[PDB]
Amino acid sequence: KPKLLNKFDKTIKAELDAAEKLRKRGKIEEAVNAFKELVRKYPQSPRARYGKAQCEDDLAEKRRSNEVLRGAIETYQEVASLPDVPADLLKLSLKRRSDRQQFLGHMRGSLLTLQRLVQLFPNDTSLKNDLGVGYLLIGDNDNAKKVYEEVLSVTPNDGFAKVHYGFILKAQNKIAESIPYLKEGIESGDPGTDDGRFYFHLGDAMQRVGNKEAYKWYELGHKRGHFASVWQRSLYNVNGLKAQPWWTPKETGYTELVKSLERNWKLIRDEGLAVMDKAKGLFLPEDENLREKGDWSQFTLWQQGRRNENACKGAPKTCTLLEKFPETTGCRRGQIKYSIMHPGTHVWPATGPTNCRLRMHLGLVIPKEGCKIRCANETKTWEEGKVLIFDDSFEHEVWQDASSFRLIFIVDVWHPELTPQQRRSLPAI
Amino acid sequence: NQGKCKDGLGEYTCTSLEGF
Ligand SMILES: O=C(O)CNC(=O)C(=O)O
Ligand SMILES: [Mn+2]
Repeated sequence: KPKLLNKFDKTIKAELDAAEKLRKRGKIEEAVNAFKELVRKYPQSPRARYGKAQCEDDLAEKRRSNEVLRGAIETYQEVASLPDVPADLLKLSLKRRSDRQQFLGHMRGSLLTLQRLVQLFPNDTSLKNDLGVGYLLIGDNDNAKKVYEEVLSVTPNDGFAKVHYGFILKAQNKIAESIPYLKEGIESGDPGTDDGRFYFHLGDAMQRVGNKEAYKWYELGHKRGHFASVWQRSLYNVNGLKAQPWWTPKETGYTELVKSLERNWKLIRDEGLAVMDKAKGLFLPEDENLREKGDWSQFTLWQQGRRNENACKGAPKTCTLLEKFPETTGCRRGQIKYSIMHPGTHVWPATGPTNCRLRMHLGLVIPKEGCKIRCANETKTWEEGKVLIFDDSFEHEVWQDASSFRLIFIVDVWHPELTPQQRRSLPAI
Repeated sequence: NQGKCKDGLGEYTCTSLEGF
């Protein structure tokens, strides 16, 4: 039972209980007024101030209002600014502040709250774990790694710290090293470890080192509801979408797009080659640690449904052609990009992040031998001026062992069963 | 996460949250 009342708040516990009763009975408007009255009457009261914040929080949920929730976030801070705040209340108030900041996407704000929490409570390992998450959410992997190293130095069997440390190691390409942390962390069963991200990356790391137990973890991640299937391991999904590794144009319904790509393929090719020849810096190396070896770069025209204007200067006719197809130019969970791969390249088996897109590949310069792509259990080759269509949320793998370069054009489309409102509302990836 | 999940799933989170 948390101790939320300081000495003075115990003397007004009756008033505080009455207001909290209104709030828990669901009479949130009355509760807000009751706690506002307690705050004006007892301006230093931490329990009254916390009640005001919790009422605003509840109101925000009732109205699904981010504005009301921002109000609550400020009142939770006010609580911590008052005199003589009981430790349990201080911790609850600032924790909920950080949690609602994260819910709103204020990740830098959440991080600052979490840093303050760890200063105020230096022996709370769970708060350190939460701080590490804060760092991860702003992209500060170096500081996250230090936090989890500290956690493990004091509580070496903490499963949450183990899985997050392994995640960080894996992301740094420390594949072998990451495996024991990911595995031990998932096996710990500790809260926060039963997370698709850790199954996904444990299996990927094992595949990379040749350890055959990878699909054991894929099956268990499936059994625990993280993956639609053992083959399809995307983690940002709309459930229910038709799932198959390979699609025909008519199955997708995007027949006009496929026809435009194939009928105009030489123009698309020639713009890509001109960029290779005189603007090669527009092609950026693949930067998601997906390769075993080899050279692979991409020249991106659209990402997250936004045209790259400078890029489109390099492929102006191709970009004009594509503007007629919002199913791709507005695909905020895919890209439109040229992709060049050179001999000696092997892309590790891997999965895209979302089942909400399908990926078209138009062949532009395809050596007669040496290039192929596997998706799930079917392996195919490209052809110049022909489109292949696969669902990259299924595990897929690519090889380039020709004697010259291989150029394709990649056009992501919205999964065809997604409705217009889904296409408008789904968070971009 | 200051990096995006384009082809893979390598970031801790792939989306930016917007509340309700
Ligand atoms: O081979 C290429 O250039 C790209 N292949 C892929 O793994 C993909 O499109 O997801
Ligand atoms: Mn891929």
